[PDB]
Amino acid sequence: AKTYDYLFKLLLIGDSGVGKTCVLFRFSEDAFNSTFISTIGIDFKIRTIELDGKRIKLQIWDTAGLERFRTITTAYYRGAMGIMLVYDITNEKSFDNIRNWIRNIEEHASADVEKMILGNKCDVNDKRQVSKERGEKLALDYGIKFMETSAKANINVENAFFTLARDIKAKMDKK
Amino acid sequence: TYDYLFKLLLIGDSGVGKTCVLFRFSEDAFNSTFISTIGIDFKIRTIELDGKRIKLQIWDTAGLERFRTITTAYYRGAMGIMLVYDITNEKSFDNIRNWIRNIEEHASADVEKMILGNKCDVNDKRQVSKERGEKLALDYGIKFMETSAKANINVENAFFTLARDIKAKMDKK
Amino acid sequence: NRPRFTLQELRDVLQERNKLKSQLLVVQEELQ
Amino acid sequence: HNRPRFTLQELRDVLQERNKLKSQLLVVQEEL
Ligand SMILES: Nc1nc2c(ncn2[C@@H]2O[C@H](COP(=O)(O)OP(=O)(O)OP(=O)(O)O)[C@@H](O)[C@H]2O)c(=O)[nH]1
Ligand SMILES: Nc1nc2c(ncn2[C@@H]2O[C@H](COP(=O)(O)OP(=O)(O)OP(=O)(O)O)[C@@H](O)[C@H]2O)c(=O)[nH]1
Ligand SMILES: [Mg+2]
Ligand SMILES: [Mg+2]
Repeated sequence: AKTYDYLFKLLLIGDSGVGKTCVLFRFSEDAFNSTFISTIGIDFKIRTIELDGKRIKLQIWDTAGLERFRTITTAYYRGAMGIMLVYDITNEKSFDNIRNWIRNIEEHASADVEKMILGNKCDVNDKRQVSKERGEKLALDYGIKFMETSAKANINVENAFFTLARDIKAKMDKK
Repeated sequence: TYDYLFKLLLIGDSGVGKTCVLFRFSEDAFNSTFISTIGIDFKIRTIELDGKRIKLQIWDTAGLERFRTITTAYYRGAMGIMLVYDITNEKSFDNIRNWIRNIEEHASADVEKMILGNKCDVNDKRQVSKERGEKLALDYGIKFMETSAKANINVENAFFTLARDIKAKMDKK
Repeated sequence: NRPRFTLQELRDVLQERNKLKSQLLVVQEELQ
Repeated sequence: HNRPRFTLQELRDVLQERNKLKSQLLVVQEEL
């Protein structure tokens, strides 16, 4: 009856407009819509994957980046088992703000939560403002895994979610 | 599957007991906690009349003014409307005339209407005698009942009577 | 505390909520 | 109107209800 062996709660955070909802739409529905519809508060989507012969249900919560929803969104940090911190490689402010999103994680998420930084929109390289090297170095400084992704071109979206789920599972299994 | 779908609406001031009246009808339960309705909600109950299965889609409106635009949208499709006041709150009774005007501005001219004077178990705070509710309803040519969601008085009777009156009108096709 | 969200913001969620309730009731009764 | 009208608690309650219904719906949908 239970359609899974593990259930992982994941969370997407980051500035408004960086592509969190599009990343989830690509992962959960394998599609891309360029029409921007800002997220009201929070939403979630589901996808089940297979790791080590186990069924892993991913319950993925998509937060609004806009400040007016901040209190609504931060209530969902405590239960998260893995958190994607998303910025937009064409928006330097969104990258600068990753440091503040990490602070928000430290303040409200579980101490041991798995984290990953995604530099999204890596298909738009002629409007790139954040070098891949700078993204890698920031992630290195915080000891967090890093990937550049594109919801539009479908680059590293499955890789990001599969990798985060494998890191959650390995920690669970070893304990 | 059903024979007919009757869209009903509950309107009236905040706190008069619209949601508890619906809770009694749909769940046969009552709770004293006040959880004010945010905009609108609905419940479904299917009943049997004259060998026809009637699906009642019952929309439960918020009474506070800040939800007025949200709630009035639902008048247009209503086939029956309960106008609810609180027998312990004369202000809610006086506002029935304003709710009637709201029906006249947004619902069909022939919509079935019924007035409920709710909380009739709280006689130690009563502010509106039963006769005043009866006279108000008579003047508009509509039916009246005193109800109590808490004591289970006239809630089933009110909804079945409203549904039967809608069905009788409709059967005159 | 203070009013913060617009009519359209609340309406959008209310209408999504209503739609899911209707869809839920339908699949529920379809288990006859 | 861009006019603020509804509180944190009001929007949050309806969001919570919407999300809980979405879960209930997904559950009964896969019972098929
Ligand atoms: N070129 C390109 N555009 C993208 C990509 N991902 C998202 N976008 C565009 O960026 C805009 C913002 O995307 P969203 O997913 O809605 O952003 P969000 O982070 O969910 O924003 P909030 O919900 O307001 O926090 C959308 O119009 C997308 O079309 C991408 O990978 N490549
Ligand atoms: N004693 C008594 N209390 C009642 C009765 N009906 C409702 N109440 C109480 O009155 C309060 C208001 O009831 P609600 O049904 O939530 O009021 P409402 O009309 O839906 O109010 P809004 O949603 O704000 O428009 C609650 O505390 C109920 O428990 C009743 O028949 N008798
Ligand atoms: Mg979004
Ligand atoms: Mg109510």
